[PDB]
Amino acid sequence: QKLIANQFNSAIGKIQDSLSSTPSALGKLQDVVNQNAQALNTLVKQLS
Amino acid sequence: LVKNKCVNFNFNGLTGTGVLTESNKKFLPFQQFGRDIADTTDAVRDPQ
Repeated sequence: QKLIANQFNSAIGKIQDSLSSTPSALGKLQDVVNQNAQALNTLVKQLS
Repeated sequence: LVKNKCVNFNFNGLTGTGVLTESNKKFLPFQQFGRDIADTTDAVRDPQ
């Protein structure tokens, strides 16, 4: 039980470290935001 | 000119509508009007 609890806390801390240090792990949200903003930007670009 | 009210300005070639407000951005002494994205003429420099 204590070994499993230690592995649980170590894995949770490793997730905190992994997402805090390594970027572009949130690509699936950032590309949604970027693709929507690019579409709206070129929609306003079409008026020129 | 007027301040802080929706007014149909014909501005020596540039004709739009909107409120006119004292702006904090600083131009270059030859530059006449500004834009940020897709001809959105956000700022103008009144000639007289």
